[PDB]
Amino acid sequence: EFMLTQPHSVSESPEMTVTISCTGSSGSIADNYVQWYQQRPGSAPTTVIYENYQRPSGVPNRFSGSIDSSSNSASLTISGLKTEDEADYYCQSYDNSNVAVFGGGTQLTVLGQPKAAPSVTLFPPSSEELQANKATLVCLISDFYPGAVTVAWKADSSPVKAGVETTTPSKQSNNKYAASSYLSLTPEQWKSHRSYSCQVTHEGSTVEKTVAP
Amino acid sequence: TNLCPFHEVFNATTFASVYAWNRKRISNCVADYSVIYNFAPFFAFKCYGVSPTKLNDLCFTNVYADSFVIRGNEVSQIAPGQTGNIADYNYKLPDDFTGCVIAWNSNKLDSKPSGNYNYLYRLLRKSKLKPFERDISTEIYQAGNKPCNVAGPNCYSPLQSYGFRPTYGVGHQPYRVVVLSFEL
Amino acid sequence: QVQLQESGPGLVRPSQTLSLTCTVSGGSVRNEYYYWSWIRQPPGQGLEWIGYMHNSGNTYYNPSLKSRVAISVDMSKNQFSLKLSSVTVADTAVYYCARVDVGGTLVSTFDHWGQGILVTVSSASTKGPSVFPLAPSTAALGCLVKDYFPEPVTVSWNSGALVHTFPAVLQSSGLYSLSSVVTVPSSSLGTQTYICNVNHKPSNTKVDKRVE
Repeated sequence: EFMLTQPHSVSESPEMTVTISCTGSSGSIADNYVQWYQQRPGSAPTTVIYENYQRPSGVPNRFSGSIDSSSNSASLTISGLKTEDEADYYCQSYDNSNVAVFGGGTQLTVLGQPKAAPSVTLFPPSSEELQANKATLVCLISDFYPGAVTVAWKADSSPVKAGVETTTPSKQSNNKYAASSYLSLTPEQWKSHRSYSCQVTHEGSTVEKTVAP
Repeated sequence: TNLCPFHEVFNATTFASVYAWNRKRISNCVADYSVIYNFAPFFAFKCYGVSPTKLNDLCFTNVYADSFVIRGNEVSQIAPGQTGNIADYNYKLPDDFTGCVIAWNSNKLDSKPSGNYNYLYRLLRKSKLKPFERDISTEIYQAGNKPCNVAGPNCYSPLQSYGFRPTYGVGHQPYRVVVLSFEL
Repeated sequence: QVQLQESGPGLVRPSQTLSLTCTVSGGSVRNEYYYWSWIRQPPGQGLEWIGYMHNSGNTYYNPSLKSRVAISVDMSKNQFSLKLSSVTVADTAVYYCARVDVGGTLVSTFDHWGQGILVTVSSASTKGPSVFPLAPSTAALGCLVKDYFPEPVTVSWNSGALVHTFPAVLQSSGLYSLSSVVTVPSSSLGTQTYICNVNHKPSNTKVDKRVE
């Protein structure tokens, strides 16, 4: 059992410096090699750092890695960012049982316009649909620039995570980002509970919108 | 018939180190080379004495079966006429050796998550051994200017534990090597 | 340089097996110091290691995907394949094949990757969308497209006067979903020409809807 936990999202303006990290929850991080892979949306991963310090051929000098065994974590320091650096950076290492352990993934987004708070619109199950023994509560998130949000659902009192399908954030025509979260509900559960919500955890904020039968 | 106990060597599940290789004298048994095919995928099955195809058709008076685990790069030194740290201080074969050497990868069997330290090899020694002779002396090796007789300044033990872990490179992964020595 | 390419059926069914092949062009499966690995990635999630195998036969698998994966090598055509049995609807992902370096005294980076192949483990035929509208709560008008298997299903407005549409979402029911929404400047603007028309491309099963 060896894990690697990266930050869910990192963002800095151009010409700044980002430091994507990953902490080994178990095992150790100095006992094996730590590599870093860049995966742009729609392509295969690519090595940017191997042997914990070295860059493969063709990789620019803007990238640099490091390892701190006192805190049991790794890092990927990138300076002088540009528009072609925004991609998913993975922290990959190994367990002593010979198991390739990849990180959860850090979506780096180089800022190009000011930040925006996610506007939300809750939609009722459309009772016409409730007559067909289906509710399908849908939340539509939009108007947020950092294309990395974490939707949080809430029942009458409990948080709803079981039976949820969340889309990958896409881009609208206003150059911002949007996303959705479809909760598989039925009129039975819609009638048993009396309150719902869809809060959009974002960069230092959370916008919650409610809806009632 | 009464085939030879080759299963006791290739499938022992407890291998001896290279400085204490388990010498087994094969005699009074028919050399059934069929089990050698199944006990390994033949990584470094290379003969120097006779051809493998005519192994079952020959006749021998005395046959030896050795076994030891070494790193990947040290297998090429088990051929007759090599020089290194295993072919000099742990194992030796004559220039006119007539036999075969069987080596295969056992990274999944001799590598522990916390390190398999049960495999040690003699790194440094004064002189080199003789073919088919052992050296189980645990006396510390002298390398300093004055006779030390603890491991003081420039005085170290001749053995050294193998770096065997499942994540090690295949060059440093455990390779179980077997030698079928024949005498005419 | 060395390059890899995945190949196989882009659509599987539950209780079946997923078989993909990775032909090594520019290298050699016979080459040691290298592990041949398969990597998985669900849509919208992170990379997941399935396992690798040495050309000598040392197979190392993911402790979670054990007893369900099987990677083998073929020295004849320089190819190694993946066999993932007992597939469920949750195994829909983009599958990658890569090789790792095992020469530098330790197992090391995945130096060469493939290109990615998408498989959709579903248990449905060419069904049709069960559209249900969405009442506005500035308000938004949504027409939820739900329970459709085929991928290319578009949502038009006014047959040319299109607003934003959301990509598909595969769920446990084995059917995709979709939502296309707009924004109305006023509340009394619900009975206007905001007409939502969808279809089913494999059968041209056009479906109209207007949120009155």
